[PDB]
Amino acid sequence: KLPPGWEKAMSRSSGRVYYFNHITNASQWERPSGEPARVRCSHLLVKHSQSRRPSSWRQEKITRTKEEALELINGYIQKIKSGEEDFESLASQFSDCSSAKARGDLGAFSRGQMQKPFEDASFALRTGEMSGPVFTDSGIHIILRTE
Ligand SMILES: O[C@@H]1C[C@@H]2[C@@H]3C[C@H](O)[C@H]4[C@@H]3C[C@@H]2[C@H]41
Repeated sequence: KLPPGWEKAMSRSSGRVYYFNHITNASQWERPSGEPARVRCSHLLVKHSQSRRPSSWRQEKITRTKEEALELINGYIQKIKSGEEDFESLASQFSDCSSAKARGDLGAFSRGQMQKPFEDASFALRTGEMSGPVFTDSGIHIILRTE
């Protein structure tokens, strides 16, 4: 009886129930609250050596493994969720996307424009919500739905 995409789960380390969204890879403790023509998102991309284009403004030759990229993503998610860092700050500094220079903002978009896992996560996010790691041919994304 959750907004589709959501399932109940159990913390392995604490035993407390939590909720996990298999479209956004978001996870949270509270029972989730519960589509538009367009959404607006920012993202932080970490590329890896199997990215469609393993290069970025940060690195001419991206050589980190997918596993290493996921660990970087996971670390950014932790710092964002703790408030130690802001999403926009980490995107500006560390996103392997040209959108880093705009704090990760991609602007508004419809279905059919973005890579499908990105599109599905973006449209499943609530306004203001952040994704977990989202995988595309570009790399691994943290997605923030801003509108
Ligand atoms: O090894 C790691 C790297 C990432 C993707 C490749 C695959 O093999 C799985 C999938 C989700 C993680 C894990």
